[PDB]
Amino acid sequence: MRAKWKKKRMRRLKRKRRKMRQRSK
Amino acid sequence: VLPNDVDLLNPPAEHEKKKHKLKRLVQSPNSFFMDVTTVFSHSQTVVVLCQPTGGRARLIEGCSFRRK
Amino acid sequence: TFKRRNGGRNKHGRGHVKFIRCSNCGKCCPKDKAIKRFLVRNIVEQAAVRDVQEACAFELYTLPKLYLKMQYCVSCAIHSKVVRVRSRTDRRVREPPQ
Amino acid sequence: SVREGELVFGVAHIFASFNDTFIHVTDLSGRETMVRITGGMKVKADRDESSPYAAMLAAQDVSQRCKELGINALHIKLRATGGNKTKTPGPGAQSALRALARSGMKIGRIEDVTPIPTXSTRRKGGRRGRRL
Amino acid sequence: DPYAKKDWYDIKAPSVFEVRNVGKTLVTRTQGTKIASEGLKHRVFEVSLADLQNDEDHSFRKIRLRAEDVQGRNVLTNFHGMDFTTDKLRSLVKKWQSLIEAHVDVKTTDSYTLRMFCIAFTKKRPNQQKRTCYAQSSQIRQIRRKMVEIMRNQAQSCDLKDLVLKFIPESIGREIEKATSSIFPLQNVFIRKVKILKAPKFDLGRLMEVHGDYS
RNA sequence: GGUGAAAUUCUUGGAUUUAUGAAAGACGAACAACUGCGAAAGCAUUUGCCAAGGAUGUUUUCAUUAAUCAAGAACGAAAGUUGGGGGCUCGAAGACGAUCAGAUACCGUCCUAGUCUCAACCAUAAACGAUGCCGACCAGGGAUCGGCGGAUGUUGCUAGGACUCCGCCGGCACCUUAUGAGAAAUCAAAGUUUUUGGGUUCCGGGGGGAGUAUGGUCGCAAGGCUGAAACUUAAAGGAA
Ligand SMILES: [K+]
Ligand SMILES: [K+]
Ligand SMILES: [K+]
Ligand SMILES: [Mg+2]
Ligand SMILES: [Mg+2]
Ligand SMILES: [Mg+2]
Ligand SMILES: [Mg+2]
Ligand SMILES: [Mg+2]
Ligand SMILES: [Mg+2]
Ligand SMILES: [Mg+2]
Ligand SMILES: [Mg+2]
Ligand SMILES: [Mg+2]
Ligand SMILES: [Mg+2]
Ligand SMILES: [Mg+2]
Ligand SMILES: [Mg+2]
Ligand SMILES: [Mg+2]
Ligand SMILES: [Mg+2]
Ligand SMILES: [Mg+2]
Ligand SMILES: [Mg+2]
Ligand SMILES: [Mg+2]
Ligand SMILES: [Zn+2]
Repeated sequence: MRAKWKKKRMRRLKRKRRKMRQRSK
Repeated sequence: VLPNDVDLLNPPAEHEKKKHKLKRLVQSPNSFFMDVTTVFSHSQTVVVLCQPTGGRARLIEGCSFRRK
Repeated sequence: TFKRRNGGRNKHGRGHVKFIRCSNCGKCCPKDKAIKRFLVRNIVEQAAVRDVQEACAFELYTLPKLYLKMQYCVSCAIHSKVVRVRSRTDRRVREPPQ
Repeated sequence: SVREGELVFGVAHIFASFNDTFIHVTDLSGRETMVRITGGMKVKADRDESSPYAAMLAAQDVSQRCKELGINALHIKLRATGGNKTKTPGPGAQSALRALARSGMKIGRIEDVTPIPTXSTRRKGGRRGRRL
Repeated sequence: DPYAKKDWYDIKAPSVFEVRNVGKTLVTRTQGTKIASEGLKHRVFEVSLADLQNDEDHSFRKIRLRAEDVQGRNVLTNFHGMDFTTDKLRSLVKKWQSLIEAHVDVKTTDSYTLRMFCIAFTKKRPNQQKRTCYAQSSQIRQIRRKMVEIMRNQAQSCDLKDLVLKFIPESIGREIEKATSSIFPLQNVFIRKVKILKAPKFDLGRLMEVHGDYS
C-alpha cells in the first residue's frame, strides 16, 4: 500500500480511538 | 607557472604586482599619496580636486598631481 | 540512483521557480524544467503561398510569420517526439542537434 | 457604386479552433456582418466540423456571397482559441485561406489576432493536466 | 434581403495622411427611430498605415480612425490611436537582450489625453564578443526615465494633428535613441501604442480643418 | 460547445461569431538565461517613501570582542482552522453525461469549500544538493554575475557610459582529468583516513510491529513535538 495512504489510514484509526476513549473519559 | 618553476622567497616583481595586496609574501597597500596639500589616492572625502568613488578618487583634469 | 547532475531541471542558487502550464495538456511544470521550443513559420503554409501570392491585392507584400513559443511537460515532449530518450553517454550532450 | 477595377475591401475573421472553423466577413469596422459560414454548417458529423475539407466548403460559400454584395478583396484576420487555451490555429485555417484565394477574392493584408494574455487566469484541467 | 436596404459610405482620413480613400462601409437606410447617421457615428476603423501613407515600409503600424461626422455620403474620421501588428512586436522581442518599456499619460494643446507606450531594446556593438547585451536594472531605470521625459515634452507642446505627424517618421523614437545612447546603446526604439483616454467634445469647426470639400 | 466518438449543456425568447464600451476580480506572458537577491520558506508591471544587506574599495577605527551550540527564541510553500472583505478564473466534496464486466475513476459539462485579501492560528513538505556549520590545504580550463585596478580606439552618444584586452577579490555554476576517494553510481570534494586525531552541533545500529500504544506537552480543531513494548521475521535493502 502506498505510504501516503497508509498514513491516511492510521490517522483515521487514531481519530476513532481518540473518540472511542473520550466517550467514557 | 608550475610550482617547481618558481621560488616562493624570490617571486618576480611583476607577479607580486598583480597578486592581491593581502596574498603577497609581505602585505603591501596599493594606495599612495600625491601632491597638488597631500591627497590620498583612494580618498573618501571631497577635496573640487578629487571626487570619491568605489576605488581611486576621480581627480580633476585641470590640476596636475605628483605622486610621492 | 541519480540519473542527472542537474536533477532534470536547470536551477542553481535559488529556492523556488514558478511553474508554467504545458501547451499540450496544461500540466503544471517549473519553467526551468519545461521543454521550450520557439516556432517561427509563415502564417501561410508553403502549399498555399503560390495561390495566395497570385491573389495578392498589392504589388508588393511580405507574408507575415507566425511566432509561437511552445512549453511542454516531460510526458508530452516525449510522446510528441519533441525530445527522445537518449543513451547514457548522449544524455550529456547539451548542444542542439543539426 | 464601384467602378471597374476598384477593390472594395472586406475583413474576413477566420477563427480556426480544433473543434470548428468560422469564416466571418464584415466591413472595415467589423460592425456590419456580410456573411458568416462555419465548418459545422457543411458536414453531418461533429468530428468533421474542423476538418480542412469542411473549411474549404465554408470558404467557397463565403466567396460566392461576397461577390453578390460587391466585395472582391478581403483582409485576413486569423486567430486561434487564445486566452489561456491553445494558441495554435486549428487544421482548417490553411484550407479556408487557400480556398478564398482560389475563388476570385483578392487577399489583402494577413494578420494573426489570437487573444494573448500578458500574464492570465488559471487554465482548466488541474495542475496535473489532462490525463489521457 | 436585409442587405438590399443598406447604403454604402466612403471613409475619409484626416489631411495628415496622403491617401484619404480609406474604404467603404454600409449601414441600414434611415428609418424611423433608427437614424443612419447615428449608426455610423463613432465607428472605429483599423487600417494599416501602409494604406494611408501608400508606403510598404509602414506596414507594421495600424491606425485607429473613428467616425466623427457624416457629410452626405462621406464619413469623416479622425485619429483615434495606433498600435503595432502582432507579427511586428513578436519579431522584435528576442532572447539574449534587454527589453525596456515605458508609458506616460500626457495632454496635448487640444485637450486630448493620450497614453503613449514606448519600447526599446539593447544593441550590441560591432566588435562585441559576449553573446548577451543585457543592461543593469539601474541603467534600465535611467533609460526608462528619459523615455518618459522625452515623451511628455513632445506631446505636452504640440497638438494632436502635429503630434500624429511625428509618429509617421518616428521622430520621437530617434530623439529617445539619441538621448539614451550615453546610458546604453538602443535599437528599435518605437512608440509601440497610443491610446486616446479623453477626447474633447465634438466641434465641427475643428474637424473640417483637417478635411477638405469632398463634394 | 465539447470528444477517440459522443452526450449532459446553450440556442430563432438570437446561442456561438464580429466591433465598440463599461465593470469586476485575479494574474503579471514574451524579455527570462545551467542569470540575480534572500537564513530558509521564498522573490518578476511602473514610480515614490521607509528601514535593512552582501561583495568590492580603504596606509579609517576597536583589539580577540571568536567558532559551534542543551535550554530558550524569530521566521517557516501548500493545504487546513476562526472571523471580516472579496468572490473573475480554476475547483476538493457533490450532481450529471460518457467509457466499462463493474468505473464511487481517468475524458466531458455544471458547481460548494477553497483559490485573493485583512486580523488571528496552525509549524508541516521529495521544507532535496535526499550532502549541518567554521577553518586550512590539495589539478587544469573557459564562460558568467557584482565591485575594483590597468591598457586601448571606436561610437547618429552625454571625464564617463557602451564595447575590446589583461588581472585581482567575491558569488551561482559548468567542462576535462586522477596523482585521490568510493560497494559502485559517482565526487575537484563525497579528496588530503588502518600511514586512522583541526573545532563543534545533530543524528543511525537487520527487517517489521511503528511514528503505533501509553504518559506528558502545544493547538479552537485538524494535528504537531516527545515516544515504547509484547510479538514477529532470515533476510529487507544499496550499486552495478
Ligand atoms: K528540462
Ligand atoms: K512560529
Ligand atoms: K570568477
Ligand atoms: Mg529509475
Ligand atoms: Mg546566492
Ligand atoms: Mg523548494
Ligand atoms: Mg500517457
Ligand atoms: Mg555596465
Ligand atoms: Mg537579472
Ligand atoms: Mg512582465
Ligand atoms: Mg532545540
Ligand atoms: Mg503558512
Ligand atoms: Mg520532517
Ligand atoms: Mg532531509
Ligand atoms: Mg546547525
Ligand atoms: Mg539542510
Ligand atoms: Mg567583471
Ligand atoms: Mg568530473
Ligand atoms: Mg577515524
Ligand atoms: Mg532497526
Ligand atoms: Zn503536457
